Amino acid sequence: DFSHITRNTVWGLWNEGNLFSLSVPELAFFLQEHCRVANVDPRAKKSALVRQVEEILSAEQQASATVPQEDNPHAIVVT
Amino acid sequence: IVGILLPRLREVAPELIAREAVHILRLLCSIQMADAQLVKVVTETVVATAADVPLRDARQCAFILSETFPEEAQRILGAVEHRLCDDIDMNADANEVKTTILDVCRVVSATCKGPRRLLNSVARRSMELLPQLTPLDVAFVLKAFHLSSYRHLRLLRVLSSSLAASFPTSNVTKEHGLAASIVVQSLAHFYLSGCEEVVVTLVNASVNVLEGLNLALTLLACVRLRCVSPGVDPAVDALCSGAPMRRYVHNAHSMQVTSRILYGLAHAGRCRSDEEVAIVLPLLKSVVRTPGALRDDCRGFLLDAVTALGADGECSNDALQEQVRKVYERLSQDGGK
Amino acid sequence: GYGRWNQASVMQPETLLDLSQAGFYEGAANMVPKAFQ
Amino acid sequence: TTSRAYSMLLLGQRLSEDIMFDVVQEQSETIPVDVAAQAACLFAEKGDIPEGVILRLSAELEHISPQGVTAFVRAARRDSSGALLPHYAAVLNRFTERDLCDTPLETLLQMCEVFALPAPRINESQSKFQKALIVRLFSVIQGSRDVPFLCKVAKAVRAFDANDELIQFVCSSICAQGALSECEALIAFDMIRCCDFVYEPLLDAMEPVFRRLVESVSAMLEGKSTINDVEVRRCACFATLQSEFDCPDFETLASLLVHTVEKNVTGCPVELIPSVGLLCVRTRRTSALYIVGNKLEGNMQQLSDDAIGELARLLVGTENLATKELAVEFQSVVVSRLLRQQSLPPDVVALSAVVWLRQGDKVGTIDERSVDYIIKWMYAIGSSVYTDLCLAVHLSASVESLSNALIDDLPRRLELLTTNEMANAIFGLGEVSDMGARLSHQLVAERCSDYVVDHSQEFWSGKVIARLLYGFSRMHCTKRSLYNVFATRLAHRPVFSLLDQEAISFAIAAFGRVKYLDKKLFDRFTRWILDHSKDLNAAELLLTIRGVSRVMLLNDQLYDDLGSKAAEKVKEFPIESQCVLLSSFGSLGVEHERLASRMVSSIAENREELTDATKAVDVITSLWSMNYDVEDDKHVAQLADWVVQRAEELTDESIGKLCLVLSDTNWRHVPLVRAIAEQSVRLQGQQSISPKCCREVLDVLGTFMIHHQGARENLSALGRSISKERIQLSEEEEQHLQLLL
Repeated sequence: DFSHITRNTVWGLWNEGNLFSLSVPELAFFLQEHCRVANVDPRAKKSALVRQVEEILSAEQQASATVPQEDNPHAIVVT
Repeated sequence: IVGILLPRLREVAPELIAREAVHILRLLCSIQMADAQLVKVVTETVVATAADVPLRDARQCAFILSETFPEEAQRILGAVEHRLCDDIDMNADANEVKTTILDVCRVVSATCKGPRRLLNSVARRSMELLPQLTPLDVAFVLKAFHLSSYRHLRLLRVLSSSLAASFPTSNVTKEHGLAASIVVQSLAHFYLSGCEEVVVTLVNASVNVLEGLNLALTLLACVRLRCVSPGVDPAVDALCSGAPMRRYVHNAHSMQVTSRILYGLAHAGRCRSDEEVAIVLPLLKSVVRTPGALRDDCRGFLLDAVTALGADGECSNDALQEQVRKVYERLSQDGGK
Repeated sequence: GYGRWNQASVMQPETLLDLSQAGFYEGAANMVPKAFQ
Repeated sequence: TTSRAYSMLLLGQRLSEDIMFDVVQEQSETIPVDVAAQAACLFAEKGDIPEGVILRLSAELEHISPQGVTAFVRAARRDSSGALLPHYAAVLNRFTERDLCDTPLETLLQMCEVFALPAPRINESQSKFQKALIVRLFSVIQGSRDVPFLCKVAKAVRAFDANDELIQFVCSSICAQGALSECEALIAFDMIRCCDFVYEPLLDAMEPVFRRLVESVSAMLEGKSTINDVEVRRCACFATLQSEFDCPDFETLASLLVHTVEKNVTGCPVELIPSVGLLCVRTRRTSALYIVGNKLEGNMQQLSDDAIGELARLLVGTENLATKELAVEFQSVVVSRLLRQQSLPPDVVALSAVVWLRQGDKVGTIDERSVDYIIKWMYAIGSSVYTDLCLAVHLSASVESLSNALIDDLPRRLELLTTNEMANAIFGLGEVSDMGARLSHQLVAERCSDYVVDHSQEFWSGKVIARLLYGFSRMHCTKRSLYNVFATRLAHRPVFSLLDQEAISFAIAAFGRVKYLDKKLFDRFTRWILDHSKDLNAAELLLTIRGVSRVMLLNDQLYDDLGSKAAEKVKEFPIESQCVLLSSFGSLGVEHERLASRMVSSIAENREELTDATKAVDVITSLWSMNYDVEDDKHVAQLADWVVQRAEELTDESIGKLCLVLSDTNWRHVPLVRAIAEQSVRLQGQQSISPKCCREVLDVLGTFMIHHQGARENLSALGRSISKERIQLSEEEEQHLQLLL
């Protein structure tokens, strides 16, 4: 579609659990430009595109946000 | 204010309850400002949510925009036809079913079209509701089957019999005058027999109160009934001798009525007696002196009348024949001469 | 009020409460971290 | 081998799992293109068409036989994925033509029927094909004089193709012929009813023949009664057709016929009565009572094959005229007819099965032959019959094969029925498939879920949405997409403000069964049910209290109102409903004195119907959690004494919970403590106890000062292993200790 849909917008929508409030062309553009997928059949409905976008976003997310609020031995650190 | 706010209407239109869209359309149509851009949106919403929507609201929405946009009203009625038929069949209270049949008959008559099953159900219900039927209710119910070309012979005969020439104090003024016109027009549209007595008593009771121009329409019906019902002939005589026509002879209220009267009078052969001559001659002279060219329906009616008069060899009055020739040249000048 | 209301289905143990919130993160004001001097 | 499969599919028969594997048979080239087309047709119903078939049909397409065109259009109309929509522009209805004036008329009829299939949930070529076919049909039928021929071509063009000018011409021609025999008159009535059309002179010409037939059948009664079967059959056919056409002019004849039959039911032929009863269903005639079935109790063995069809169609009508004896005799008759040749259409058999199933437990179990017949010829069954079967399969027990064969065609049946039928079928399958809850019922459900969330913009009814959600909830299909989308599609102003005491309780229960509370939507739901609360029927308070309590909503006014309403109506709730309604309040922690006081009396009085004592101890625990005094009136005492008397069905969890209740509440009542000790001993006797339960029973025994040496002895080693904290020592310290002691 156009340039208003960016990584920040999709990330916010994903974190608020409201990804389905988007049109099919928007999701297709996001997958074809941001996620850099090979090609998408211009026939898939909302569910397949949403699942693909969601899996790609979760797989490439590797910055842990949780902080362990517990004590644990066997951990070696040199700080 | 409405003109300024209207462009916002098309933006927030598909979020309105039907019970408020009714008042929206009433306000927009009472000032002739309503446009055909939000009407289609409201119609789409109503036809989409026809599964569960109060029938009163659907009837109101179908009736309100029937005058200007008929197709949307037709689609709205077709969306809830089956539910309306089931409601009009299974219901018990007389008042609500009476109001429903009257309103649906009015909608069908206004739109000049009607579904088959709904008309059948309305027919049987109107048969079951015979006692509470006011004369205007019967008039409108029979009018609905007119302007729609739907035949219910049992309904026609039964309602004509149940009319029974029962008038308020037997001196009805207008409660069965338009009803009389509807009756004769319907029985002429779907020709039948056995109604001679009802027809003649109704004509006798209505000619005294038929001062309206609808009498002319009745005349047409009467001549259109002369082919198969000879017994109507005296009533036409009464219709040719009523006080309203005596008053109309002096001044022609409507020239279209003058043309239709001339056609009916010619087809009835009423150009022989001296009274008939004294009636026709003012009309022909008025048509000759009528300013401007005749209207399309009007010029067609006078063309048919003059063709019939030329085919009518009974016209022996030389002054009348000369006047007919004058109308001939006047119509030719309207047509190019 | 149909469908054997007197036979409640066995409720699976793998059900944790979930909430749906819309517009929590979206907005021009809540767009980027800020700083002051 | 694909031709046999294609023909058997067109016959409406069911596939077998071996046939698909046989027709796969390495579907590569070196076969005619029509074979590829029919393989595509066969595979369209069973999932999406494979990509290899698509590419092979797009590549090898050079010339197409008329049967190939029929297969192509069938595959295009039946495919849900739209895989045939491309390459459908390549062959737009064969815009090159060469089909008309080149194929037999029967192929044109096949075209007409295949075009009647509903479209899946750029088109001007369709209009071009429609007008070309209209012209071709006009040309062929212009120069032929054969009444059944035109009648069947009118049946063909019955689909919405023209502006009814062709049917007008056909009616004008048949009226102009002027020779109207009874058979031709009946077939013309069939065409005019099928086309849903009205013509005046045709009715005028038709009336005298039917008047003569009705007069003869009236004379056929007592007096001048020379029995003739064909006359009665023709009269029955006319009555059947008029029963649904409802002609405004053919009404005096039917009224006279029914009036004649009603007052002189002495020896009229058996074939007549089913048709006159079907006609009596129309026009709201209650005189059909004490007529149908009154004479037709056990003599229905002589009915013809056609008679049984309208008999079934009548019985599946108003239930008031369906009795146990009538249903049993009907089932016997239909199974006898299946045993012989000339088998009835599957519609009649399926309707008889529905009639049997509606009765429920008053009858036994349907024959396996009827179930086998229904399983076969599955696709010949109409959508309404499918909905009836799905709605009725849950009202009787001992049905497992029919239900398993019932949820097998739903993925292929998605596009062939309206949304209301979808919701009704999904809810109807939500009671027996949950009893199944097998893995084979997952994938199907999964597929259905996807479809429902794709075309979710066509659902404009609250009741349909809520019933569909409840059906999906009673299937162990918990997701996030479906509920998220349908909690927003239901929040529209037009979609909302149309719910009334239903689709709110169903929706609330469906939401609370999967824990997907939506805040603002639930707020509006609570406000609505607070506004109109005094008029909620039973079996709906139970459906909303559980749903609103499983999502952890702590409201005071709403719970107060619901508790008061439930306390007012107590006799309607059965035993298990009482237990669940107590546990629902008990789970959160809210308290209501009136509800518990009024509701424990019924569970005390109907104590003997409990399955065992475990439910009793569960009720006692849930009552404790609600902050209700357990030392209250003798109803709790009766429950405790009943548990004591049958204290052999208790288990570890029940003993633990009861011990917790006694320890917390300080209940001195000893006989239940003695029973607990003895049952703990017996449970340990078969090594089916847990150390925590032993610890709890020892704890309560120690607190209440009861010796019970037998329980103290054998449970000591089990109870001490959980409470005694042991320091892990190395072997050197172990040997030092050995030296010490």
